[PDB]
Amino acid sequence: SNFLRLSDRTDPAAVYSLVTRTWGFRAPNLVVSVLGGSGGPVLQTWLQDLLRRGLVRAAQSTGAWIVTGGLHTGIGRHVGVAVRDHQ
Amino acid sequence: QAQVERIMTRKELLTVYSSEDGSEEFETIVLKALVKACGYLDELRLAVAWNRVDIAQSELFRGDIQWRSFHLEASLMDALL
Repeated sequence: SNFLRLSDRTDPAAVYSLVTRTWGFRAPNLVVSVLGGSGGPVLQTWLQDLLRRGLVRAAQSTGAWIVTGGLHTGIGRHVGVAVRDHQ
Repeated sequence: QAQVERIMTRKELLTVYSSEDGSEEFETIVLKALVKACGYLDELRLAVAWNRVDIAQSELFRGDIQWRSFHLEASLMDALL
């Protein structure tokens, strides 16, 4: 993966240019920012189906970026599980 | 009556093949009869012992359980051997 420790007061232009040009990421056609996440390692089955069949599949078809927390907990963990199951 | 009481004493070893269950659901029922007896084996190691990759895929895809690293490593060693 590509990681960068960056200050809180970092202008988005520099990091976006780093991602698109230096790290070789295509510019997104859509950005879905996933928020929230109820406590508990187990999500509702319909919610998991929505994350996998709905969000990740649409992101792959439209060439989108899925943006959330990168940590292995909460909604980040659930979106990662959806990505893994889709792949 | 005493014999039936002794039967029900170890009631975790008894499973019922309900009339609702179809024939195509035989193996799954066997699974739910074996792992319940365990509580060593898990559904992944049983799926590897048999040649049923569909059962392994179904078990891995279900989200209610969270398979840990020692389940997966045991199943992978069984599959490699």
